[PDB]
Amino acid sequence: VSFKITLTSDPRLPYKVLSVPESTPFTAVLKFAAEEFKVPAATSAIITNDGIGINPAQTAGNVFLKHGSELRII
Repeated sequence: VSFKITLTSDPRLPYKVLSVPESTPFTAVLKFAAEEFKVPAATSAIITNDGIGINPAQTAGNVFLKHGSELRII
């Protein structure tokens, strides 16, 4: 599965596209995205477009199924 993750704290709203196995934990996606954007992995969070936090203790496939592939990192 491909996630498009947008960093909102940079006003240009850069995004990265990440390819992740469905059964990989979403914790890994949060970590990778944080690394890609050079933001601290331990304080960062992935949210929906309404600002709701995604609990990363679930598979990437589950997150895609429930909330789609376009998310934001804060």
